[PDB]
Amino acid sequence: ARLVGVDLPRDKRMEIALTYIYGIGRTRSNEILAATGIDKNMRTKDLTDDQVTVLRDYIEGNLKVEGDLRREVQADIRRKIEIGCYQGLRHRRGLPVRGQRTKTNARTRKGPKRTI
Amino acid sequence: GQKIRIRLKAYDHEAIDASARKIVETVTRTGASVVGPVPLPTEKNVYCVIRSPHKYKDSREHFEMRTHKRLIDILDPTPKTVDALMRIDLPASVDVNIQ
Amino acid sequence: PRKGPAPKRPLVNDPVYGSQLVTQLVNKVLLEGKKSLAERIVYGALEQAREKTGTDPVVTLKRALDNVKPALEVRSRRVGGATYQVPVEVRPDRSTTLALRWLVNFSRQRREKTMVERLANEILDASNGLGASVKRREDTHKMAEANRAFAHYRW
Amino acid sequence: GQKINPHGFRLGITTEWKSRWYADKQYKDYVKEDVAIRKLLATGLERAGIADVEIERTRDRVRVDIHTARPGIVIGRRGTEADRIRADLEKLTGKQVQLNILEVKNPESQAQLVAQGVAEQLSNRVAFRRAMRKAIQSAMRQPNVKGIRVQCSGRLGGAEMSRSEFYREGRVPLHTLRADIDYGLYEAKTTFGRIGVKVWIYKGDIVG
Amino acid sequence: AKKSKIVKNEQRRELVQRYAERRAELKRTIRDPASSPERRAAAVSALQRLPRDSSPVRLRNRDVVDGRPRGHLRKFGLSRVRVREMAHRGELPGVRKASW
Amino acid sequence: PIQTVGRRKEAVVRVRLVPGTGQFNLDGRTLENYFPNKVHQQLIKAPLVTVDRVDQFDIYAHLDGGGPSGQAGALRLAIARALILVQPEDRPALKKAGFLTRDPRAIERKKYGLKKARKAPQYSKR
Amino acid sequence: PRSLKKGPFVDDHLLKKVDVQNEKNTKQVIKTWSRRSTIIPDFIGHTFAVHDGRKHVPVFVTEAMVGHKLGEFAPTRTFKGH
RNA sequence: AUGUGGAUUAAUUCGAUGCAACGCGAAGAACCUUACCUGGGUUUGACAUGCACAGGACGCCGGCAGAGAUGUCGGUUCCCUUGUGGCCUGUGUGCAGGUGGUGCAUGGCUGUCGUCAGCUCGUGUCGUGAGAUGUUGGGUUAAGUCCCGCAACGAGCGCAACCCUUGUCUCAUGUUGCCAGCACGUUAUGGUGGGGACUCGUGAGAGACUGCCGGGGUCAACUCGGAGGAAGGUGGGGAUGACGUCAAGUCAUCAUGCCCCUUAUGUCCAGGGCUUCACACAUGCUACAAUGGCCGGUACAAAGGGCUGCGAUGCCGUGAGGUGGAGCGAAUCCUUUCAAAGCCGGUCUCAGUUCGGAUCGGGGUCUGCAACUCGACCCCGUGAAGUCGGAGUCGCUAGUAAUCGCAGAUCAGCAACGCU
RNA sequence: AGGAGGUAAAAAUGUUCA
Repeated sequence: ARLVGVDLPRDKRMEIALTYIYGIGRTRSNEILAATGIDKNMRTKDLTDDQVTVLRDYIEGNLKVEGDLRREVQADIRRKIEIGCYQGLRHRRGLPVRGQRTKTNARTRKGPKRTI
Repeated sequence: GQKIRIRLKAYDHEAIDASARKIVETVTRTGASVVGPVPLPTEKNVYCVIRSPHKYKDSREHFEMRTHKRLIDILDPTPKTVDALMRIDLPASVDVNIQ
Repeated sequence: PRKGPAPKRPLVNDPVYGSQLVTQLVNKVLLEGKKSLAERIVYGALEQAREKTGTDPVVTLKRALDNVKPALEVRSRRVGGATYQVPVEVRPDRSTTLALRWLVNFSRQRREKTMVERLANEILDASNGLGASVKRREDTHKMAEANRAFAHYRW
Repeated sequence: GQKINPHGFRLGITTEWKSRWYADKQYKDYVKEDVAIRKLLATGLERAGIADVEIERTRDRVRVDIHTARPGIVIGRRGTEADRIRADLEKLTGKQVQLNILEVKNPESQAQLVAQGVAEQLSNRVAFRRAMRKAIQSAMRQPNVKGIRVQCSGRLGGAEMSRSEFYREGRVPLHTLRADIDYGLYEAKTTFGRIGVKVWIYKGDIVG
Repeated sequence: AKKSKIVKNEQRRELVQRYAERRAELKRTIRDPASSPERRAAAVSALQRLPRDSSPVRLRNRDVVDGRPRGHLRKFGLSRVRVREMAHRGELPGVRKASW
Repeated sequence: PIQTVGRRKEAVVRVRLVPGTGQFNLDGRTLENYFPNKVHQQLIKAPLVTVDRVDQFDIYAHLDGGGPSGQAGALRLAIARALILVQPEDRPALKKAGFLTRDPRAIERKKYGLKKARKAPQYSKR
Repeated sequence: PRSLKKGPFVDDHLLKKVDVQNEKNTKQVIKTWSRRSTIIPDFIGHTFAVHDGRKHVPVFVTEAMVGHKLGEFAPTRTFKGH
């Protein structure tokens, strides 16, 4: 939201702190910290700067992160689907693309409720 | 020589016990030694059926096929005994397996 | 139970303290058949109370029970019009059960980030005569004494 | 309908199986050709007194022991009928077929046959009450029995409304297991549909 | 059930017995292993051109008595209804009421 | 020698009792590595405590089937039966304590229409 | 889905229909009934009229839709609202 | 998630509508199934069988067109003994065929009141009679169970019992199952020789019957308590559903009277739909967390399933899974030497969180001709609502509820969180 | 066996043939 290598993403362990990034979960955090030489049991308050630099350059060289990844997602949706594919029609109308009961419970896409 | 491992399967414990008794009687008549009709476990193939043809899932009938099993290891093999067990007749409700 | 009263199940005596009562507390703390965990919880809370006050934790527990257990209870009765609350004498076993239940539930309500901690502290401030369990007891007695007029139904 | 089949109730204690063989993987097609057999000789010679169709088979042979009241109708003059049905069963074979017939001693005491008779007699002209009473009389006069129950259900007397009427004599303890309660069922054909005739015959308890 | 449906299931059975000598199995055992040179074969086209009824994926298991698709039991070749009837009547060896 | 058996909720145990210290050989393990729960241990040692023969006998065993509590109850029964065989005159005390009674309780079978052998479905009137 | 080792699935009818259109360099519409046949990087320009449940549904293929199964471009159901 | 209503739809097949419909028929909707829609074909038909037919082929194998049905081509295309039986060929004729209608015409099957304990009959008696009595009364019982009385005497269906399973113990029994006592194993364990000791399996049998003791009670049923016993009083649970009701449900398992279609209301194929979605109901799963999440280690199960099926070690993958196929028709082998919750330790430290896992993007695997509609699973990423739920409402009396996982049927695959 | 009085507040209706 402000930084890729947020100097304090949140004061807590690294394995779980790096997951405060739109392209990092628990296993990416673990494999990152393994490829580096950084413990995972250590909080972010106890960081250094060189740690942040190696993390930043590793990430920028290996995998994707907030802005570029989110743009990849939205561009995937729009462009690669199209105006009028099936998954695109259902993205457009705000409904579950992957095959789901729309009859009863598609609320995560449809919204809270519009009872008539 | 080699002992042999006559395996008896059926759906009726008294019929299969009768078959095993007949078999031990045969091999003892023709002069062999047997460990006995060891009573193997019984298979219990259960099936749940809806009683009604259209509805009423909560009304079932449970049908079991209770397959009984004995095994007969006869020692001291002899072609006498082999032909004896070849020519002994047993009911269709009992399956024999020679090994 | 129309035919009659059922048998009260015989509780086993705890080996760590020798107490039907701590066994009862275990059975009330229990959830999902997690008896071993409930034993761990109760043992931990008792040993925490021991570390706190430097005495016998079963005795502290019995003191909390003495401060929490009610002698009176209002039982509803739908008399014509609105419902009438009727004070009645609580049996000893009923008082004990209510006390343990209130301890466990008010502990589950309160907040110390660990059932052991919050149970121990509830036991302790009830032993002193402060906690929400004793508050429940006192409110119960207040309600009964208010409704003592309707005691003459005595059913 | 609430009552279970008495046979299915007392299937391993009093009654026994009308198919006496064993199989593991040939069970399915065994059952297939068995039901085909029963359908065949239920459609063919219904005029005969077919009661039981006890089948056995051991890997090359099928015994088709049927039980009948009119062997003269089972087999033709020089057994030409028996040879014909042997032929079509040897088509629908378990690789060889043999068809020793059995004569029942008591068509009045056999539940399926009593129901067969009631079914044929009632449709043409006799009243269901007459038929039921006649069957009950014959059965109880037959000495082995201890009781009988008859139940005719359907458009009785060509009525516009289905009726289920039952008669009985003696004892018919269906909830009791140690009871040779022979059961029989038949769907009498009628110009106004079909009439279900059930028969229960308690011919005494059973030994252990 | 419908006689057309019953005989159609048996037709697909015959088709499977005909076109499954290896004409539907050599294909799949060619496609599975990693040494498959089928990049030049493309006999998946041949498998398409085969009848879809030649595949046992279309093979429905009807009852043999009446043709009921659903409620079928493989051990018997029968629907639940006929299993009930015949097990009561004593026509299914070993099958009796279970009570326990 | 002296062998007994115990059963409790489909948990079988075979007990070879011998004279020794209060040591256990529950399938090559001890009374704490097997049954670390003090309640289970109490349940095991209850008969020996009632007869006042703690530490008189070593107990080898072949716990098989069932879970911890079933196995513990089975072993309780088995050692009680062993104490009967080695000293019948302690029979009244153990019989009063209820260590000879094999608890016949078992899992009640699930039943059709229900969910849990007594848990019926949620019954709505509408 | 559709394991890579087995390769893409394209009904042979549509294949013999489109390969000739390629090698003769004509791009008349193809009346192919089956949908289900994954678009492959062979016919971006040619138009198909796949869904025959109830409508013609032409579809001009592009670069952007290769690999996608042709029926995604041919909605079978119809919903406009209440 | 699943089912339903309604609304959509070309179709969203049909049935089920309080209790007793709504994870129901569906114990397995991608095509099939499928009955529905659009379109393409077909018509004695997809299957039959009797009659006149002229043949030796019928038919199978391939090719081409077609979405396919199928059509059109080319191969290979009868025995029998002269009359043939079979096979088709058509002319058709009969007719088949209808998951087309009426479950208020029906059988069968089922539910349900209710496993409630009641419902009846003969004879006799009372009454003009419908009817009553019996079957009421006192007591007892889980019970119209039993006793004492009684114009009733009796009987029958139901109750109970006989059956299964579980619970204790004996006799036999040792295999593939067990391992006390011997040895061999030295890895990896009853693993192997061995042994019946123990268990276990499975055959038979004993056992619980108020049988015994004490007290109450008609001195009777029966009851309270105790002994002994594994169990004490229908031991626990199943199976078992009287006469009958609800013109309950099913003409869509089947069968079926009557009615209707017979170039179609049949039938083949393809596609699509049964999976829609502004919504509402219902049954469940997963949760909202610390009695917890994650990580590591470590234990204890039962029951069941497996032949064109289980599928092992080993190897490759992160992992679904691929490879290969040992060994097993299975007390052996496989389903890890089967668990999970659990126990120990570590970490998180009350946050929309390392909760929650939906939804969504990408990349895959497996099934199958084929996963767009419309499968499951895996991986990476995303990380929604949800802070224990208004009125109201449901289940449960003990190995129960609550929780944990396991297996099976259907089934290629699964939408199974369901059912058993 | 011998011996005062009580309380349930209100709480409606039911197309068809039957």
